Amino acid sequence: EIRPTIGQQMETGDQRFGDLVFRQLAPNVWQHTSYLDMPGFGAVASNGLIVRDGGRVLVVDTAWTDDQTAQILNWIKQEINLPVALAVVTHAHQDKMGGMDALHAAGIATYANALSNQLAPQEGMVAAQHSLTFAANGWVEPATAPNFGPLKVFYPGPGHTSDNITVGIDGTDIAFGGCLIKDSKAKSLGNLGDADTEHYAASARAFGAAFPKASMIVMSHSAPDSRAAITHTARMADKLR
Ligand SMILES: OCc1ccc(-c2cccc(O)c2-c2nnn[nH]2)cc1
Ligand SMILES: [Ca+2]
Ligand SMILES: [Zn+2]
Ligand SMILES: [Zn+2]
Repeated sequence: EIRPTIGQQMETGDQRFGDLVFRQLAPNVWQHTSYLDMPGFGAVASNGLIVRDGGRVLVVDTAWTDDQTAQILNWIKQEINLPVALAVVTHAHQDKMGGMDALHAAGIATYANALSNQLAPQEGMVAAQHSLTFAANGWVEPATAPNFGPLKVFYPGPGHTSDNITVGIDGTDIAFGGCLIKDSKAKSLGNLGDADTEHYAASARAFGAAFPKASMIVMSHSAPDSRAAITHTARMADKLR
């Protein structure tokens, strides 16, 4: 088994597929996990989502690499055998956007915050092909998110990065905090190199208020948790202000 240095371990309910791990979270939602083997450190796990919406599939976040992302597409083909309509990527960092080329080669429409697309070159990423824009209260402008089905995109404010976005899964009790949210037992807020330490706490709380009835909080670097992930993240961030 892959025992990452950072990120959750493999537990019962997990399926190893190639270099990745998949975990079913709901009848129509799965978590993908991929690993970056860092020099002198070991593997760092990162999570995204796969959502079935009738006769199509929707993806949230790439894996760290193009090859790993192609493996996600192979898993979908094997296990679901439905086409991927679109992918939403949650900010311009390698764990979320490192595999854009694999999505594009597959002909999948990609979406990111306009700011993520603007930052992508400096961050060493390939931009998504479509830009999401947001209202003053953080909700996505619906005309920029056409045919998103159950994906409800929310920009909570600057936190882990200035561009980080979040996604609620309508028709479920799941919401995805990406890298903004850390689990309820987290020791740190992770890599703060690109973070907005002033606004982080309010952004974390804004994500909780946007999806007030989501009981299963999915995040990039821990297993799914309760709403205490939101509260605990915000309390850690209160110390940065
Ligand atoms: O404390 C656990 C932990 C520590 C570091 C990361 C991380 C690693 C590389 C790039 C990164 O952007 C990150 C990162 N993502 N979210 N927060 N830090 C992730 C999780
Ligand atoms: Ca690439
Ligand atoms: Zn990041
Ligand atoms: Zn991350």
